[PDB]
Amino acid sequence: GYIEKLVQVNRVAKTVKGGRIFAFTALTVVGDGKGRVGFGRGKAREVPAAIQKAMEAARRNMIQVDLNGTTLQYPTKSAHGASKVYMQPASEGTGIIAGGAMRAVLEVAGVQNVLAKCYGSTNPVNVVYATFKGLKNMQPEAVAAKRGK
RNA sequence: GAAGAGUUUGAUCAUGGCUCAGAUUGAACGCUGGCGGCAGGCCUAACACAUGCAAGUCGAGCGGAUGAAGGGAGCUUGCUC
Repeated sequence: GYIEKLVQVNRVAKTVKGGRIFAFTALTVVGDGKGRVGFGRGKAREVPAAIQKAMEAARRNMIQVDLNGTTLQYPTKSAHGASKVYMQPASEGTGIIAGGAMRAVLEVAGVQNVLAKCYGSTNPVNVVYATFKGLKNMQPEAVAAKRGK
């Protein structure tokens, strides 16, 4: 995917006996416009490399999110750590109505009327985790029930 | 039919409060003002109140007060019976 969206930069420090050396981590996501989302950040010294040291793993771990076509599969109940995420599908005409790190991951999946939320912790380090566990178990038909409905 | 930021730390994560975007009113206040239409205008002292006005109506319900006119009598057109 080439439809990358930057999530957050955050100015990391750590201390040597000489003094404080600073480093930048920056998480970005990568999607294909049809639903293969990826994750990752990089540890470097500088801004323009830590977003492509994010691409170092963002093209990795890409998994085809099982869409329906422009609309999400279900009302969602999901969590990682101390972040919890609610989602439900919308109908036709509303655009991006998620927030912060939720508009990055749910816009590269091909769905546009998203209506996603954040509960518990709001840390974007652990926020993007609960969003993909919200999208990892999507199935309209892939249940093993011996019935189409 | 539901958007979050900033802020504890050398940095992190979590629990957790603060401050912020918004929309609002019977509005004030600081500013500066061209007009129309519909509106709304003691939120406080149910505090004291000058002044005028806010419910008088009826004579075809009844007694009783006053005499429009007009037609005449005298004096002679002033006056009254």
